[PDB]
Amino acid sequence: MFEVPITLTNRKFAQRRKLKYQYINYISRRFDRISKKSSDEERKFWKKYEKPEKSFEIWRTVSSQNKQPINKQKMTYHNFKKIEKIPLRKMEIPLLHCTKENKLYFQSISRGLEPLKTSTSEVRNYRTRHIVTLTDLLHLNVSRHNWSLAYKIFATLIRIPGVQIKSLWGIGVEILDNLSNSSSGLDFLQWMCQIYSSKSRFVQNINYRSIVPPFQTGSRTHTAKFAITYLWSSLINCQKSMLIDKISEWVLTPPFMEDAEVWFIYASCHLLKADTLSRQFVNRDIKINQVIKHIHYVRTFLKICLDKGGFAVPSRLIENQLKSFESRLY
Amino acid sequence: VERKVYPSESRQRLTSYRGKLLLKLKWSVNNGEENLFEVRDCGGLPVMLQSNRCHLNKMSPYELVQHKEESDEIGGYFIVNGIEKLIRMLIVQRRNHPMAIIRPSFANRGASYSHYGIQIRSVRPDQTSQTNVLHYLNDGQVTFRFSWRKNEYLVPVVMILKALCHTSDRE
Amino acid sequence: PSKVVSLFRVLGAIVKGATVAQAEAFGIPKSTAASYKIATMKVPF
Amino acid sequence: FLKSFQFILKRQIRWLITEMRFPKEFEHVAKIIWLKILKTINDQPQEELKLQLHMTSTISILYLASTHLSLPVYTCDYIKWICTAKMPYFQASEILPKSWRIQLPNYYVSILEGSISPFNGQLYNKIALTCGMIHFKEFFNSEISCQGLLLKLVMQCALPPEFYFYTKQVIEFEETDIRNLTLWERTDERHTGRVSNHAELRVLSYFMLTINWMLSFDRDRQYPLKWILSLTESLTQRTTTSESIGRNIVKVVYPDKPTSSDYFQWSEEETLEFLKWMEKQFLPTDQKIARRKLYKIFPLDREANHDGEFNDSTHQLTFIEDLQERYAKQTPFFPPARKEAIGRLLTHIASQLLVDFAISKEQLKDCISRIKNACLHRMN
Amino acid sequence: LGVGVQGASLYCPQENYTTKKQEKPQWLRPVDDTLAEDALDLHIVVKSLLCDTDAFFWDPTVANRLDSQYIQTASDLRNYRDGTEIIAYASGKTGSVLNLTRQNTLHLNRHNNVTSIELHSPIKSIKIPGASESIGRRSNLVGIITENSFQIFRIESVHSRSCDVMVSSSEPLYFVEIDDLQVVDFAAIIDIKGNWSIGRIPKNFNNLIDNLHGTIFDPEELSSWKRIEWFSHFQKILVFDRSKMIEIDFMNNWQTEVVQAKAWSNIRDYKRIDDKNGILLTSREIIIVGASESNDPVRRISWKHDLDPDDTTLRITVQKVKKPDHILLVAFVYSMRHKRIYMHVFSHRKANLFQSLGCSTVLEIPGGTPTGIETILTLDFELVVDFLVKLRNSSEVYYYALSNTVDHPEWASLFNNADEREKESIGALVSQIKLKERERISRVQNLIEHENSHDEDKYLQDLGYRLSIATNELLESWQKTKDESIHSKLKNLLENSDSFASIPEFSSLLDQFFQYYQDQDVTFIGFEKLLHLFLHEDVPGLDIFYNKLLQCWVLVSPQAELLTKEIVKDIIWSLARLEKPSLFEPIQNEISRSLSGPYQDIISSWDMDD
Amino acid sequence: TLKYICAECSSKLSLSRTDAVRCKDCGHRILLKARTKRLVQFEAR
DNA sequence: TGGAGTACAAGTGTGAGGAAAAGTAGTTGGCGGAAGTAAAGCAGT
Ligand SMILES: [Zn+2]
Repeated sequence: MFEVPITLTNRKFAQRRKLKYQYINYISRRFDRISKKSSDEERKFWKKYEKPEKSFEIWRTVSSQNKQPINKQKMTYHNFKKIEKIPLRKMEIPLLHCTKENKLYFQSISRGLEPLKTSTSEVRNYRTRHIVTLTDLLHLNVSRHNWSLAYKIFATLIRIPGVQIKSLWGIGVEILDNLSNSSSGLDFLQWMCQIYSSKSRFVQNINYRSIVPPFQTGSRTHTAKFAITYLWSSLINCQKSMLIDKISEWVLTPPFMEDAEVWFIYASCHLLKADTLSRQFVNRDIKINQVIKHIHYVRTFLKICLDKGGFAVPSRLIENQLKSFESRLY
Repeated sequence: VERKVYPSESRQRLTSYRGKLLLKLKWSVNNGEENLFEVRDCGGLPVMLQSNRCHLNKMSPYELVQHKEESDEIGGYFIVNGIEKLIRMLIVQRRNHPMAIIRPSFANRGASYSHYGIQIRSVRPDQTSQTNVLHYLNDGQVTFRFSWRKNEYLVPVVMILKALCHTSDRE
Repeated sequence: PSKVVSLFRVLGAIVKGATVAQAEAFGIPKSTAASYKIATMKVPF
Repeated sequence: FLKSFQFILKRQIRWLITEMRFPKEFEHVAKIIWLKILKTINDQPQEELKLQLHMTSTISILYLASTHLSLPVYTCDYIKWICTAKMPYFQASEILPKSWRIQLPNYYVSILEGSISPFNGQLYNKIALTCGMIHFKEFFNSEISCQGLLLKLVMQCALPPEFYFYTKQVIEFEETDIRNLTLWERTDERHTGRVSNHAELRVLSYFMLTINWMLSFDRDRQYPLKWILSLTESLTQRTTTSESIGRNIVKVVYPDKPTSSDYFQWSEEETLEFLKWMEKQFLPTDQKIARRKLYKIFPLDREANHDGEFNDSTHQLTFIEDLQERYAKQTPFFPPARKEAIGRLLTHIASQLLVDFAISKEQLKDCISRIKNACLHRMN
Repeated sequence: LGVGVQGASLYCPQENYTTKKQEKPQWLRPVDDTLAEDALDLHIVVKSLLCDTDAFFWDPTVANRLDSQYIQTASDLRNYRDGTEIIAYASGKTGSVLNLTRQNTLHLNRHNNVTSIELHSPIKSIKIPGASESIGRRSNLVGIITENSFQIFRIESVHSRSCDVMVSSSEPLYFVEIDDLQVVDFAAIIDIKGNWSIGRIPKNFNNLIDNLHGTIFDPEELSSWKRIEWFSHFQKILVFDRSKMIEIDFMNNWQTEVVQAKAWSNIRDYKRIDDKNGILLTSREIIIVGASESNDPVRRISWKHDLDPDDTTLRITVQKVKKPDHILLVAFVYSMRHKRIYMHVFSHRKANLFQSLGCSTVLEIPGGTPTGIETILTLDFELVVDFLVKLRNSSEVYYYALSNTVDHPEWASLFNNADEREKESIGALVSQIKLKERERISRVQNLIEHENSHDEDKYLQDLGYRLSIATNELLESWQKTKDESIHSKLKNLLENSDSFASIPEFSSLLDQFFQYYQDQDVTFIGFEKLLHLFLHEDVPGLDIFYNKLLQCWVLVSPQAELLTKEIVKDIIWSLARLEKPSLFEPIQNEISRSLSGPYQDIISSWDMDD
Repeated sequence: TLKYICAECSSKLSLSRTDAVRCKDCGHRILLKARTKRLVQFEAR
């Protein structure tokens, strides 16, 4: 039922998507000239679209200048019957070269119809066949709040040769939610961002299998989700353990000169320092002009957070938290 | 796995002690209608020890021993190919103050130059300097001298004094 | 086999696979006609 | 290939004698079967000979060496011994040769590791090829010990032992020369006999028609309807024996049939012993510092208070002991709604029997129909 | 308001964590993580029954075949009475017949008379719109979709003296343009495959396509799934496929693509939450609760949870739970291939502050897989929730109230033929064991009364005398006919072979028979160290093999003894493969067959290397 | 048994041929040679 | 009593289908002007 972290390849699925996106090219390029009058077959297909690499879907905000008038000239059966004839007469030749199941799969998807059989359901390799069991048992026992048993499943799941980054870091709440003889959870997140923190440019030209960016890769212009989770989890733990200078020096070491979220937590690391240093327990020389740095850091790092892209902070309340730290100072 | 390289490794290896230089550009075509921002690796420049960028910055005499250094490690030098060079301090002219030197090497320059002159050394806020010498001719004529590329140019002074702001000849 | 096909690429022949027309009278099955290449040429160059 | 396929055949037999209490002459019987196999390889013209061998072949010649020795072990007790990763059938290439592995080609080193277990009667048809290249007929006693078969099938679903002799009279009535469910041979062609010619396959269909007729045609009011509601409810039940948990493994391996996503219906303690079986899968099946560091942060045992040193007196009960609960559950012994619940017991004993013999239902819907419409033909 | 959004997107997925903190120094959990805190929440069914009546693919155009809502008619407009719960589903021969009130659980009414109105086409979509809370009432009109036409119905003036549901209709609009329509929504406003239209819905049933429309037709989205909803009542529609979400205001000339879902996900379902701002979306791999914007109602993107299943036939149903401080949202993803549900809990609060709690899943009835699940509004910390399901290959609509605190007909349709000729011909063998078991219940009973006597010891002394004679005749024939270079029965006797049942006396016979042959030419297999394949454990002795089989059939047997006493004999008279030739046999034949191979295969025929 | 010493974690390390010069506990490249029991002689002057 | 035939069930001909380790390819990152005192033949008006 759940997703499996397997780079599973089979020839019959390598055919039927090469069979599909080939036909998609011709029926589009047919529409690319009938709309005018009025080389792997997949990579050439993905040279039209931009892969999102921050999200699953490339969302575009609508209250903007992406506005467009409606094409009211609709598509009827008279136009649709002729725009698919010359592709299908040009598609009829490799349909005999594929298998009988692929030839019936393509005729099914030519008119709608969605496959009712999953590409993972007949792997039958006895190793992958146990991964499919051990992942569906993994998410099920995480769901049942059964942590001492789900720890045993994930310990045996990461040792089978072929498992991936998918199941690895996502369900590593099993260390943090355990708290019996835990590894504190945060040390596993440090493990992830040591060996998977890449600085490669996201190449976007190769067809991707078995890695999909928005939760497991870490390229430039996308700080990885386990990287920013390592930031927030080591800040909440940093507050619950009252070391703040370790993280504030640790976040100091990468300038991520692209995003805004690591600037806000680098702002928020000083704001937690300005909270704790401004107690002063009097009932007075260096403790005043120490805090006035941290007040200044927050007003700049939040300002440079706004300089970057979309990360809508409450930039009004956070100013009103620093003013209350100066009323403690006066 | 990325790790921190300490300068004791670069002494054993007989290599440099280089920190990575990152340099983000701007590709504004047509007055900034299409901006392209790319952080680019520009090689590793070598890094002075016990600076901001060395890994021995805020570090105890105990911890310098645990990282294979002298307990009172001084810093201030660069490790380049194991050889341990440093930048020599120089004496230069005081900044931003017009000195009033007389020099026989000024009459060597052109005809009717006296030995007199006012030499100023102006430095920018990025510590880059510029010298502007102000020569006295034997005609009542005063010239402004500067070296731009490696050449040396000689414009008259009331050309500049009328170019800086809107002036009368009584101001 | 692919050590042999790389020798013809200097010559300039478009070494592609066979057809179902080129399958029956050559002793090879019709389904496995992908690993079985036929190299022709083009007459101008 | 033959030097390593024999080397893995050696490691399967050496497992059996050392651990499963097999007699030492079992290896001696197996070599003549292996050596005549090589003579069939020898007879073929060496240029483009294409010898047919598969990890199913090292099971088939192991089965013939155990039914010439006339043992009660079967492919019911072979597919349970390989899906539980006991004898080196799966990933046999990865562990065993260690020097021939590097030189072997990419296809020959993929045929040795048994990636997919035998299905839809794949293991029967390899015996048919094996009984056709070498003659297991006319040299060896091709007589399946069908008395040691049904005693497992009696104790499998906790039926009364009367059905052991209710079955054999049905077998004796519909049989060739009364006894001798003879094992079939196929030297013929790439045509898989749909006659249910396999002798082991014939005994199952007799066991199906027996358990139907002895309960359906009960004029003697001996087997009541509420006993079926104390048996079908009793058989459709999960327990933690090593036969039950081992049967759960074989449900996992086969994706085609239903009752393969049966792990949703598992329990607490039945899951833990699956994970203790998982320490018998990895042992068959410069940037190693990254995995060494992660295996420190995920130690494979429990974090503390494990079940190794001081655990219990008993947790797991054995196959002799759950039947002492099953037969003590169906304690009462002394029509439209009667034949409805006879369909509740029959489809469940059928489903539990397909997973032990690696055949589909269409492999068994034929095997009922070739038996049922040959058995009424005795009277007419 | 939190801190961590993108503006374009917003996350709270499976167990990494949220990404926000205000640092509110207030001693009251000084963090506003997007995960609220509580204890567990497990869900238990309360089963009821409400009503009743290529293969590797499925067609996306079918949407629903059942519907249910608290409905309000014009009789409830005028009169003070309010609140009538109904149900409307498709059933019959081809499923072309279209047709109440909750007493204490949702049950069919007393009069049990469904208004089985007829359409001459199978029904593909049954839906009611539901009404806005800013309209005052609940609407009473149901739109339906066939393979051939489009009809609109209207529920009109149900009674209380008969509780009969009399309806009206509209003239069914057929396919003027011939393409299959997909989804209607009201809030005749339709979306055909690639193109849509606004419908002029009439009041008159005693007796159309408006002239403003549009299209979204993508040449390369090969699937046939489209979907439309009015977005927050502003005469703005959202036009879907499995690849993008197109917002269209049909009041103006304006169209904007928001979702683009081609690269790593696709759009599965979109159920409009009656919260006119907060409305849920289901892609593959993620559940998105993208709401409406406060100021300019175009599209807001709110806190989304990723979806660990991956499938091609996923659907969702959403039910609001209205509470004092907040509003919960339970979101039920299901699939047509399996029975399991997967639900997640979002909490809408006052200032557009969403949260998330955790994830859970429940099971269903072991026959069928769900194709329609439908919630009940229930007229309005121990959460209760109620809904009703409709499975595949079953037309039995059940009823489930989740609270916080396997016969196949192929086995049925095989046996019991309709031949009165062979009605007793099968019973002739059934009557044969009516004679033969009584023949054998006393033939073994003859051996029961003979207990350690000498007349049966005479039978085994003769058996120990008759074993050796026919064996030694055979042992020499293997020696006289030895040089063949090319079998063990112990059943050559024919007298009775069935006239002794006393196992410890019988155990010393075959041990003496092993003692009788100490020299060569004959070897024997074991019995106590090999019989463990039936019991899967230690077997010390063959005499206590019976002990765990006597204690295996104590209770379930008449007299419990003579059945087990002869199965043990049937094993030993089948496991008696005892006439193996000795060491002279295998060694000569292992080397003679190796002679038949060349020196090419001598090295390839070699054991014992490690 | 011939051994070396890692320059970082000070773990003793036998290094065969066709091995990269690395530590095998950490991954440190610089790797220093230990001294074994071997006779050298001096005058005590 | 007879033969029609239509089925049922058997038998023969023929290449298509699911599998994995090696290899290839496919695309990036990344590395090696404040110096004197003096002569001379050459220019200038
Ligand atoms: Zn080391």
